[PDB]
Amino acid sequence: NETFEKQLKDLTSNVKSIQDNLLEEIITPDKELFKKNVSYEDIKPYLDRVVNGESQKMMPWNNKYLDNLTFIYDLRMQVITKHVKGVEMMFLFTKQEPARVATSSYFKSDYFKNRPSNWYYSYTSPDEVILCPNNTESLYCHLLCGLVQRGSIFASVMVRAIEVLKNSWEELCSNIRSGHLSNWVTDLGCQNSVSLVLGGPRPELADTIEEICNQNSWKGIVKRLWPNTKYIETVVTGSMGQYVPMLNYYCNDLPLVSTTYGSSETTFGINLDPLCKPEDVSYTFMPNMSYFEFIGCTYAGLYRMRVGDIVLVTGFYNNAPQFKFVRRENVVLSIDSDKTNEEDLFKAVSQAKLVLESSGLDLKDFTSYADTSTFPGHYVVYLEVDTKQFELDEEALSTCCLVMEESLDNVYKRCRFKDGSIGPLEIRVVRQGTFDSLMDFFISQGASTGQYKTPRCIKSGKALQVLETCVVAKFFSI
Ligand SMILES: Nc1ncnc2c1ncn2[C@@H]1O[C@H](COP(=O)(O)CP(=O)(O)OP(=O)(O)O)[C@@H](O)[C@H]1O
Ligand SMILES: [Mn+2]
Repeated sequence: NETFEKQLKDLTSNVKSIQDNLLEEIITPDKELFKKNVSYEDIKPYLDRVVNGESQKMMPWNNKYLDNLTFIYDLRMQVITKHVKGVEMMFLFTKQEPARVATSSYFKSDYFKNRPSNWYYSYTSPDEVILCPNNTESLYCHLLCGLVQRGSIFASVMVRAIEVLKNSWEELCSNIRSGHLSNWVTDLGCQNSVSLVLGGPRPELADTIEEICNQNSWKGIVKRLWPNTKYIETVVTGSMGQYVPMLNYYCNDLPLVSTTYGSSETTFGINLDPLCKPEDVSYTFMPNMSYFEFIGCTYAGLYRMRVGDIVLVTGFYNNAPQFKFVRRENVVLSIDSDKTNEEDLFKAVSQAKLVLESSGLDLKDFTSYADTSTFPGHYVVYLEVDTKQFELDEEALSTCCLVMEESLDNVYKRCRFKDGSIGPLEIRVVRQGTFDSLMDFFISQGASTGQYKTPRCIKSGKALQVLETCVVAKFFSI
């Protein structure tokens, strides 16, 4: 609207002045002297000092979601309201926690309950289902309410949300008839609210659902159940890019839209161009939460903190700069004097999936592990493949083994070829739904549901045998 456009204009130019005002509002409870004056691994001795007892520098936690997330949600609501019409069922999760937790700090906060409710903040899933500590029951509640409906934080969850429906349909069909939530749903909120949603039986929808679901092709399925949905909202940037092409098969190729970029430290900014395809999607940063200041180059509670993620400038309106996410620092694979990171992995798997694509297969998911047990220590990748023992092509993936190697840095290839520090790259083929079972492992181990993204390197190593157990075959380079 006029007000939204006006505000968006007021955010320009935010480069220095407004960011310095926010910096002053921060500091008080000039900027040159601060710059001449002013990581969590570094802050760990300093940050853990305030946790010294339970059952104090600053006041935890008024930061972030209070003054940040609601603003973002509303503004992006108005953005998609501007770029899309007719919009005037999302998957989010909370688990049992006095500590900062995921986006669940928002769901546990009164900014969520006192949230303005119009459309964007209105959902088909009962709010009791959202906060439900049982995410397995609450997911089924989301999918049942959806089955009756007439995106998420991360993309990695979305496919799983598609996965469950693949293994379960008719149970929902019996549930809508019974008017009761499934007997194995133990949550009071889920049970009650969902039973209320079901209410009277609806065989009319049940039969046509049964007719629609049985189709032999999974191509573009999710778009059929709710055609009126214009767009998907999930992060397709970063590692989550891995999940892009799979959706387009499962969907009608409706737009995949990444609205926001933020970390545990704070929320950074939002994407101002919904017209951006997943690869060019760019996050422009907000001045109010801004620190580290600002300006085609490579680059409250926290002052001059180092974020720990890598971004590049995708361009600008010249009023404010735009940024696309590339890689994250923390994840790295190494043997001797060789650092291989997220974007090198993505490079290699991009080189690899083009080989699989020619053989009549594809790649559902991947992750990595380095084996230091035996010399030479070699790079190991775990692949889960889909056809759109049984059907094994020795050549395709043994080609995929090599095609990843020369895609990586010559550093690796120095320790690989000539000097023998590392041996031939190994690919492990895992059976169906292995990565599904693997994410089930993490959640139960104290990992957020539901904040979930698939790690591309495994240090655990308690999760390692889970992939090992499911390996169908192994293939090597050279
Ligand atoms: N849209 C996006 N694209 C790419 N990366 C993102 C992103 N949004 C958030 N992130 C990254 O993901 C992190 C948010 O949660 P986490 O991934 O669990 C932090 P982490 O340090 O990678 O976890 P770890 O230290 O346990 O491995 C932020 O550090 C941020 O760098
Ligand atoms: Mn990360």
